[PDB]
Amino acid sequence: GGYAWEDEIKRSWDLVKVASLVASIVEARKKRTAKKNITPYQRGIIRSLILTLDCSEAMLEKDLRPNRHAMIIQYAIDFVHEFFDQNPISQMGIIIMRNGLAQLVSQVSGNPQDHIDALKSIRKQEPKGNPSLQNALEMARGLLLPVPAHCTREVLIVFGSLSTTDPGDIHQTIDSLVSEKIRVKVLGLSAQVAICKELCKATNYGDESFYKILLDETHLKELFNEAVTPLPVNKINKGFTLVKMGFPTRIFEDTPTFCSCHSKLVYGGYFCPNCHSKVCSLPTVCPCCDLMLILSTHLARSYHHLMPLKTFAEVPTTEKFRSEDCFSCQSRFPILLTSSRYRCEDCKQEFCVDCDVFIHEILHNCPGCESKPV
Amino acid sequence: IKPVFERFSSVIITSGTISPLDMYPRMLNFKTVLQKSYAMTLAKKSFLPMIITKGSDQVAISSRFEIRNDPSIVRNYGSMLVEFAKITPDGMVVFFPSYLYMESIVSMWQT
Amino acid sequence: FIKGATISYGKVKLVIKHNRYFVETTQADILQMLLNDSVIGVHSFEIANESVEVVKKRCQEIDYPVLEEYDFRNDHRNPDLDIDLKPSTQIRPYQEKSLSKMFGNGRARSGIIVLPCGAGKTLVGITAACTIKKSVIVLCTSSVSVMQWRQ
Ligand SMILES: Nc1ncnc2c1ncn2[C@@H]1O[C@H](COP(=O)(O)OP(=O)(O)O)[C@@H](O)[C@H]1O
Ligand code: BEF
Ligand SMILES: [Zn+2]
Ligand SMILES: [Zn+2]
Ligand SMILES: [Zn+2]
Ligand SMILES: [Zn+2]
Repeated sequence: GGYAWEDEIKRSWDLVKVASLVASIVEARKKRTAKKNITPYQRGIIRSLILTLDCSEAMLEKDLRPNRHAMIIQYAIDFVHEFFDQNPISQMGIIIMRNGLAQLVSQVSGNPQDHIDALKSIRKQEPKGNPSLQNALEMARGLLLPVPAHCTREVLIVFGSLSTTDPGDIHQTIDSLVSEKIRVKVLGLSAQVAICKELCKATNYGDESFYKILLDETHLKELFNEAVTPLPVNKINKGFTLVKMGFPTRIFEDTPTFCSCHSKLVYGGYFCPNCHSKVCSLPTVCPCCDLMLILSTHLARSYHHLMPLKTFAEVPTTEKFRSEDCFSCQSRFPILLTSSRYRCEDCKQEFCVDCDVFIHEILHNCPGCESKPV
Repeated sequence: IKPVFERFSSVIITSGTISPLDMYPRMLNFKTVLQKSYAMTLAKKSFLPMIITKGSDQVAISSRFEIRNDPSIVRNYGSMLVEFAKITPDGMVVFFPSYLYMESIVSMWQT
Repeated sequence: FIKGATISYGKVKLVIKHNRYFVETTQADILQMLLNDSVIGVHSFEIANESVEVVKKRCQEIDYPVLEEYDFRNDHRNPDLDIDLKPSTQIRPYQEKSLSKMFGNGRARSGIIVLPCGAGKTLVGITAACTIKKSVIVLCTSSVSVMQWRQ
């Protein structure tokens, strides 16, 4: 019955005793494999998203430093900014589950400032009680009723607990959501939940990829950023329609005038092309003739989604190269094992790694394709 | 079971959890032409068995019926049940060795 | 510097019989050289109990220093005290490491363990006594601390 002391000494120093570039390429190729498949799926540019956040005792856990409540709220602010930058026409609403009830914190609108301010106020609020998915969903269902039909209803629940206390049968709400054509995306924090999986699958036409649980702090940001982009629509669902809209002209005035939207003195504004009423900022529904005023730039931002730029394929090392320098940025390709040259299929012009990421994330048009004369 | 094996020529004795396979031929007198167990080729670890032998306070825990009313053992099981209930999403099944043991433990937990 | 003092480890050994100290060694040639010296006064010889400190220092002075190892497992003539740590007790990491060095070879060896005040040297000593499973005597600086050791 001897103890571990008598056996031997650990001898820690015995444990320690005394290709990267190709590894990066193959790792990039494996990552690029997921990006190889891309097709112009039809996506609803106009959308209405109700953001539901869990503010309950489960948020007091220190899994995400400093606490789940702080990180979720902070990343929510970033999501609000990103969501309204990529999609200018869309509107958003904020709900929070606290004390076993769903509490509205900001009306569904198209002003990012209002939603940002609402989230900022929630910072100090201390989470408590149990969450209630049914109460949040019922409140979300009501909020998404006045929204126009052409808009695609969307719910993005950030669930953090493992159990839900509802006053009624949540299964009825799931059926009701499907009837109203509402798609729910759930970002779990700890582990899978049976009801959450069913809600996402039922509302997403059987797709099970809309319920995701993160595995570390870094993965949360990627999940938040993914929801920014619009979701594709199914073939069976039909929502084709026209929407009346107008483009107002910025007007400069020496004397400030009352704004129809807020009834406040503002030096400048945009004159509506129907009722000539002035609105402080865009894009918002006109306060008088309720036609959504927008600028041509707002429509432009969403064009790249309709016709995404085809992914580039790395050239084989054996084949010859078009030139020794990048077409766009003129950066010499390192001589190095495997050539680090990427060519666009349409125009067949090589590009560097920096251009490949830039030409598919920020810049949405291949420089070579525009240069090619037809 | 002697008439069964003498009457029917071929008998397939299958079960999800049946081991060791050599005991049943001994306990029940019959001969087997083939007997084996199949390992499951699983991409990832679908199940995580664990053999808990101590509580948080590093005190051995056992369900011996003669020490069922032991505050140390009772509390360690109680804390174990609560902790697994906190992290378990939907379902948690607890199996006790005997019904009388279940009654005594539950009564102690309630107090 | 390291080479010189790394070879004299285990040439001379000291053991304790009933009440007589025998400074013996398995080999017979080396001890003969040691005995020739007038300072000291398989071979085993009984040495005066009072003059034990004199030889211990002398062995340090000479190239071969005295080793202090005691195989508590082998000898059962001395009555054994049956004691073990309570189930609730648990040894801390550094306490476990410190005691492991003393019993690295499986046999207790004399030495000094230095831990910061409040580290728990009392528990280290208690564990050391328990594993040896022999009679243990504790000498302490003050009576108040003697009561602390008892408790
Ligand atoms: N493993 C342990 N767990 C809990 N308390 C411990 C442990 N080891 C030591 N202690 C505590 O450390 C304190 C000081 O121990 P003591 O042996 O008096 O320290 P010192 O090294 O100054 O002689 C005591 O209160 C004792 O209970
Ligand atoms: F080092 Be202790 F305070 F005895
Ligand atoms: Zn205004
Ligand atoms: Zn108008
Ligand atoms: Zn480039
Ligand atoms: Zn191109």
